[PDB]
Amino acid sequence: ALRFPRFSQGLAQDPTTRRIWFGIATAHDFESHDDITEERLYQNIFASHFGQLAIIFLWTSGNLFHVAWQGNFESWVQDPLHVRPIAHAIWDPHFGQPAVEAFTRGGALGPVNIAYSGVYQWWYTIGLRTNEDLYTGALFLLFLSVISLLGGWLHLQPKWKPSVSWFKNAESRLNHHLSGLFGVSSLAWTGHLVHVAIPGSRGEYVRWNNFLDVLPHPQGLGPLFTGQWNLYAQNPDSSSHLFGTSQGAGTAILTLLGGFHPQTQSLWLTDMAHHHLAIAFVFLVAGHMYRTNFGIGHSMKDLLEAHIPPGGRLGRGHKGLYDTINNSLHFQLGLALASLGVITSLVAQHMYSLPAYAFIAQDFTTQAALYTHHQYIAGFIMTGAFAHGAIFFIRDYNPEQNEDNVLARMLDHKEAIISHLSWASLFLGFHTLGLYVHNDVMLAFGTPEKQILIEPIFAQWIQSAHGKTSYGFDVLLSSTSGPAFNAGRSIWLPGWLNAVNENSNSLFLTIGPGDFLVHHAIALGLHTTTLILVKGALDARGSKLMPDKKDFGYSFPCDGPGRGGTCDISAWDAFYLAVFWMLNTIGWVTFYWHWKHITLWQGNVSQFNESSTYLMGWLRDYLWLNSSQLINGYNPFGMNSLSVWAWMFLFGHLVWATGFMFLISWRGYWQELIETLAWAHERTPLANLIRWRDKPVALSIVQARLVGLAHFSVGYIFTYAAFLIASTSGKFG
Amino acid sequence: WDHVFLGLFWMYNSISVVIFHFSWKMQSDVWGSISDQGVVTHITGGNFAQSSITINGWLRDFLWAQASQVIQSYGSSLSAYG
Amino acid sequence: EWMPGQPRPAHLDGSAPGDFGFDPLGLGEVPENLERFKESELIHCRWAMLAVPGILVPEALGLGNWVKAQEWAALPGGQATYLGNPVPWGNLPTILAIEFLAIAFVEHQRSMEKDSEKKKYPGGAFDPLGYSKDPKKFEELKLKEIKNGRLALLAFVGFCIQQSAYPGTGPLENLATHLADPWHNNIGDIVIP
Amino acid sequence: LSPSLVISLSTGLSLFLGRFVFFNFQRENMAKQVPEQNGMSHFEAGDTRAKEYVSLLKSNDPVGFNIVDVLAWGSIGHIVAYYILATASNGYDPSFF
Amino acid sequence: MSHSVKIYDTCIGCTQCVRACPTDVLEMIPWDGCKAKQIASAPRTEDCVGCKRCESACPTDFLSVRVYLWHETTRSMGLGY
Amino acid sequence: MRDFKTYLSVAPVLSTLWFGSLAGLLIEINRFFPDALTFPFF
Amino acid sequence: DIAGLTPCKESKQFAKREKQALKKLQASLKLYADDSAPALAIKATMEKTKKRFDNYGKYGLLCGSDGLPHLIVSGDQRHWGEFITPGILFLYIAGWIGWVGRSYLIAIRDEKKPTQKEIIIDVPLASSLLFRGFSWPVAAYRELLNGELVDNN
Ligand code: CLA
Ligand code: CLA
Ligand code: CLA
Ligand SMILES: CC1=C[C@H](O)CC(C)(C)[C@H]1/C=C/C(C)=C/C=C/C(C)=C/C=C/C=C(C)/C=C/C=C(C)/C=C/C1=C(C)C[C@H](O)CC1(C)C
Ligand SMILES: CC1=C(/C=C/C(C)=C/C=C/C(C)=C/C=C/C=C(C)/C=C/C=C(C)/C=C/C2=C(C)CCCC2(C)C)C(C)(C)CCC1
Ligand SMILES: CC1=C(/C=C/C(C)=C/C=C/C(C)=C/C=C/C=C(C)/C=C/C=C(C)/C=C/C2=C(C)CCCC2(C)C)C(C)(C)CCC1
Ligand code: SF4
Ligand code: SF4
Repeated sequence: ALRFPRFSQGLAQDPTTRRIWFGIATAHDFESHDDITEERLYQNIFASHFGQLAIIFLWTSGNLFHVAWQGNFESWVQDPLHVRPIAHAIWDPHFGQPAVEAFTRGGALGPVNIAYSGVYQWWYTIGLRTNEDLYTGALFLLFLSVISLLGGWLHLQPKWKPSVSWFKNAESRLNHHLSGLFGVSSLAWTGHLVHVAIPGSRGEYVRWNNFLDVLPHPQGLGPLFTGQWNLYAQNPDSSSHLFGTSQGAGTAILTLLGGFHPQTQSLWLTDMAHHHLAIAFVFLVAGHMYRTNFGIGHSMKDLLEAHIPPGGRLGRGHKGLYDTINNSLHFQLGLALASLGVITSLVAQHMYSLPAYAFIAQDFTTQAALYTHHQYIAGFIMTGAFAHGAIFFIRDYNPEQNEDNVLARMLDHKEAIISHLSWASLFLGFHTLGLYVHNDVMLAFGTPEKQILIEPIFAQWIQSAHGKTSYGFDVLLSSTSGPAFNAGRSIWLPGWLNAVNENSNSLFLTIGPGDFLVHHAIALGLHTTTLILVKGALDARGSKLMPDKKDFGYSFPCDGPGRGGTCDISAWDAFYLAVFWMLNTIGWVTFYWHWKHITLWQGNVSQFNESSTYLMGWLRDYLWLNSSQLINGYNPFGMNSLSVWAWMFLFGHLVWATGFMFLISWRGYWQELIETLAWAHERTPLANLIRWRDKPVALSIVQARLVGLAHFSVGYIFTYAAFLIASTSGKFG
Repeated sequence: WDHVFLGLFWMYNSISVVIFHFSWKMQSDVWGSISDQGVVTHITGGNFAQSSITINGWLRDFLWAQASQVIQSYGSSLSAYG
Repeated sequence: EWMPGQPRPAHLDGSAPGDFGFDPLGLGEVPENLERFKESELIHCRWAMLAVPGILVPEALGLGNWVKAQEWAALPGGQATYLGNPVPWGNLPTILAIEFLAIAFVEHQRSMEKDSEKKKYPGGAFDPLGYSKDPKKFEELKLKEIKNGRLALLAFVGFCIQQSAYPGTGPLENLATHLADPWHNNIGDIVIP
Repeated sequence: LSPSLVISLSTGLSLFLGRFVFFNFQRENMAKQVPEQNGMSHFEAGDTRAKEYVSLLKSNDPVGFNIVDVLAWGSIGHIVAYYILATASNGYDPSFF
Repeated sequence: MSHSVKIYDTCIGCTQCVRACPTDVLEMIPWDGCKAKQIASAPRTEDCVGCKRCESACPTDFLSVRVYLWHETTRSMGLGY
Repeated sequence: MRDFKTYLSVAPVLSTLWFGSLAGLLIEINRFFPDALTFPFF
Repeated sequence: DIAGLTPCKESKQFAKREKQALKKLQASLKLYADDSAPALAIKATMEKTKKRFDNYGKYGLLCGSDGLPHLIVSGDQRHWGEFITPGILFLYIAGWIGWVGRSYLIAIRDEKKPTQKEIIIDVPLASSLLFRGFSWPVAAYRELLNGELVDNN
């Protein structure tokens, strides 16, 4: 094209300002560009992936460098408690003198920010001890970023441009990624733990200098090649072991003993080494499954063809599904995002209950920030998975090649799926809201004993099945005579039971009726968001109101006011509506997590157990009570270090409320206002000299929906982050 | 009609700000109690002059501070208000 | 017919040995599927026929039962016993290795044959007494084999269920318990505790 | 145990099973399973690096046992042998019952 | 560089699509596939704004006139300035 | 009278009568059997 | 003692909650003469509270550590009256309502203007069909068996 954007001829000749907008949100959607082919699209995807890797490495290098240059890692290593981590220094010319006073924390000589990302504990656990290690790591990550950028440039040149069939070689890619990207990387991390991190935890400094001279075991690799692997699990670290020193240390490398370290309240490093070694073995085995140039292996196409149930209860089964899943990039993107979101929720739910880094369980603000961050990330990623599934249905789905498949039969019975999801969401919402309102009314009338409190008997039984003994159930892993208890009695059961039955950590917290109600509200949110996203995906190709939606693309505003009105009829609008429900669900999850943990850390779990059963308790004892120090960050009497969190709190409230006008007020009013504004500028003396090149127009309907959603999400995230960090930092527990 | 629908929100906003101003100003500078000696003690102690100039002051000293009488009304005769 | 007064399924016509028209779920609609089911059923019944004396006789001779004979592999360094005598090479790795080596290559030649009748009834070296020479007696023996094998499968279900109900004891002990006073100790006590 | 004896025995048994017992079934399954994209094989679709090495898979064995099968069945044997050795060394694990 | 207005053969012959057009995009041409012996046509889609009044008056089961929004000009964005 | 009975058969009037009768029944039940959390008759 | 819950009739915290409620009610009662209507209302409220606490204790409810009764919905036969019996009663009543509505919709389905029978309910037919939901489980089971419950479109 002759004008920005150059990838779209239709947008380039636009005389209005929306072109400037629309060249931004369509820049990375290569499939909608002008004069594109398949191989060019694949090569652009490859180059953008290399770029993204480069920015990830550069961001990590910047984190390491700023911690090394402005942080207090060396003084934090000596005293992991009673020392606050420092992320980076603060240089603000707008700062007043009391701002410089209140923000001078740690051993720093100026204003600093207190790191709540947990990178200090992670780097301390894995062997980094001094600032020169952080400088070397930052240099290595910068070199990796440069290498990835060079590779992205190289693989776009005509000599090194890959063919489209190379990208479609799914068997070799999956084999290499399972064996090399998963197995070999986990084996290398096992080697790092065994050679460096585990000796570092015992007071031995192992670097590239003494790399080849320090034996990880007294017996070397002999117990690895001649059998008798148990010689690597002879004497583990004692219960009186102190992290980072040789007092109470052992010489074991790979052990299977459950529970946490007594001092750090985190998992044993030898446990992690054995875990990553076993995972490396499993992935290296699994990476020899599919066929390659060597004749042996599986063909996933025939794997999908063969799995047809006789009787036709699944139609033609998975016939032809390999071609659709291999040819469609949006199918792969949706599956990748769904799996990534599921394991991100797994990461969030497993780091708080089974902490992985030394002295991170005591850092409550770090744990809260990490959990909230990864849960919001997982929610956004799952929403994107469903959105890209809808995109695949609109763009890449081929009905002729998918007849009587397990994929077409979803569209065959989409009404049943949508209606049953609607029933589940309606039932959950009706009964959960009714129970909550019942409890609020009963306690308002001075009768808290008339509440409906349902004990989560199922989840309590599951906790007893995992070894908890606070409910009286004599079941597996809690009864001393069970075969499950007897089989694993000698290996890991004592430590695991000691960690579970300890009522100070987050491992299998005691739950009550409030947990039941909030978990059912969580189920309501999940079911409703799934309902919206599944309805959008399955009605993306068309419905009775708009049978030809597939001809109108993924994102279009409406179909006019005819047929009763057709606002928000596209699948993009279904995604936009479901983002609100995802935000509400993650808000409920993080509210529950933060309140339960902030009552446990104070040793006042009775407040949560008695106040979480009604919504006024949530409003008063959680939102109103814990925001005193947050809103008192600055007052007429002065300010303190929580003033930044108060300012970000109000900033989030403001930008959350600003999206309400991109969401409520619509386009015609603003266009008719802009017409009068243009008339005023064209008729104002000394101002007709200055004229616009692009004609001012109102924001597009889809554009305004996106802008309002962005303001809404920014307000949600910033407000809750400010409240969470201020509440957990004004009192640490 | 949509212009009326939009202006309803702005009338709501304007009247809400007006009534918040009235409530805080009369609670801080007019309403209160008279002692037998002759001194006057107001409900909010005359904090409108120094706190209402900031949005944080409205959030803390007006919304958060005075909502304690409506969130703690459970179990009493004012629980219908909660 | 298995269930009098009930119509026969269309897949079964009564020509097969033991074809009593019992297929409520309609598993054998496809003819080659039905042939595979016939072969698999015959193998299951023959294994249970070898099982039932192999469970009853060691219990009757006072060597334990069919659950005691597997206790030694649970113990560390356990020693297997035959007729009260310990086999010198009877350790779990050696026993499992010889079982995998010899149970394979005897289940492999069985899959080499493609004739369905030979897959079910191979003959040859497996019929040394010439009982399959006369066709009428051949079908009669087919029906007898089918009926005794279904009885053996039911007996093995009884074995497993009685072991689950009464852990760590023998089926003949359960029979003696029933014969002690049949009106008081039976399935009723476990069906209503 | 003796690592050499166990490793040699397990590798020999696995190679024997691959050569004699489970050879025809495996050959038939690789005959039926060939990776194809868009109805054609990976190499003929335009991928120059997906060509099957017919020189490496050509063998003078009467049944066609080639080096790749040797590597796979030896991997099975070594894995089984090391499992046996590591389990026999440990005098624990589901033993209390 | 205009909205794409398409006429399909399911058109009855009612001129309501033409009468509902505020920019004179559609017209009625002779035909033989219906009783009315006429069908709609869109020769002036360069002046189409996209208001979709034409397909808000089409009485068929689904619309015989379809307006697909496309590249937008000064006369397609309804700009008097 | 037929028109008035038709008006009494319309949706809001009939709904009001039905829901008023139901609310009265529930209120009288709650007066005579107050503070019911379980079903203790069996 | 399911899930570590003491029975409400043997719970100290339950009696403590009753004591706080009675103390607050007596503090409210002290403002009025005993022969007045507000005093009689307060005394009736106190008697109702005492009866409620006694009934909750005698019903077999399990009280938690906070002194409030906790319902058990796992299906335990000691607590079938908390969820299962009221659940069966609710399912019966809801099936009654749904069956009556479905019968009314089916009856007015084949008319000239069926919608006129929805905005204006035909009361005699509705009252005729009201008691047909008394035997709703039998009718629904038979209709499912005869393939009349579902429509194959
Ligand atoms: C064995 C060699 C090998 C290796 C190492 C890789 C590696 C890679 N390839 Mg693959 N690839 C291979 C063979 C290989 N490939 C072959 C033979 C082909 C052709 C058939 C391809 C075709 C191919 C394509 C077409 C593309 C890739 C892509 C990628 C990159 C993925 C992005 C990423 O970094 O993942 C990072 C992920 C991990 C290291 C592991 C997974 C993470 C799990 C899910 C999380 C759990 C881990 C753990 C908890 C982490 C803790 C975090 C810490 C902070 C505590 C990665 C560099 C992309 C690319 O190159 O981008 C530049 C891409 O577009 N590959
Ligand atoms: C916080 C307020 C709120 C509430 C309560 C709801 C409620 C609901 N949403 Mg909505 N929604 C909201 C905000 C809200 N939404 C926002 C901000 C958005 C973003 C635009 C959406 C977008 C949205 C989508 C995209 C979808 C829903 C759907 C639903 C339903 C979910 C299932 C369920 O929970 O039903 C339980 C029902 C209730 C909680 C509401 C009724 C409240 C009580 C029970 C009323 C009983 C009446 C009472 C006697 C009063 C009498 C009235 C009068 C006489 C005075 C439900 C009707 C989903 C759906 O339709 O599911 C079927 C769905 O598809 N919502
Ligand atoms: C006549 C009775 C009636 C019956 C039998 C059904 C039946 C059904 N409904 Mg429908 N529905 C009705 C009325 C009815 N509905 C009404 C009035 C509305 C408007 C609020 C809806 C809206 C609706 C929704 C939004 C959903 C269903 C769903 C369902 C299914 C699951 C059950 C459930 O979710 O209930 C939930 C019921 C309602 C939300 C409450 C309204 C029902 C009232 C209490 C009764 C109506 C009775 C009528 C006015 C009485 C007249 C009597 C006559 C003598 C004149 C089920 C097939 C779900 C689904 O499709 O999944 C399969 C679901 O998602 N229904
Ligand atoms: C083929 C051939 C060929 C060539 O040519 C020739 C010859 C060699 C001759 C041939 C062979 C043959 C043979 C080997 C046979 C065998 C058989 C058997 C063993 C059977 C079983 C069979 C078996 C059977 C029936 C079984 C049955 C069972 C039962 C009743 C049981 C019972 C019981 C009792 C009492 C008690 C307990 O508590 C319970 C129970 C346990 C329940
Ligand atoms: C739209 C669409 C799409 C997408 C979709 C999605 C997004 C989905 C998601 C999904 C998901 C998101 C899913 C999930 C799932 C899950 C699961 C499936 C789970 C499982 C689990 C398990 C199985 C477990 C088990 C166990 C337990 C219980 C415990 C113990 C242990 C064990 C392991 C045993 C696509 C593209 C495809 C296509 C087109 C359409
Ligand atoms: C010539 C011939 C012959 C001979 C042959 C032979 C003698 C062979 C051998 C062969 C072999 C002798 C093979 C081997 C293989 C192996 C492999 C291929 C590998 C495996 C392994 C793996 C893969 C891994 C391992 C590991 C490690 C690294 C450590 C840790 C653990 C594990 C185990 C994982 C005869 C005379 C017969 C005849 C004529 C011809
Ligand atoms: S396009 Fe619409 S209005 Fe015009 S003739 Fe066809 S149906 Fe009638
Ligand atoms: S969208 Fe409007 S301007 Fe365009 S053809 Fe239809 S009626 Fe005419």
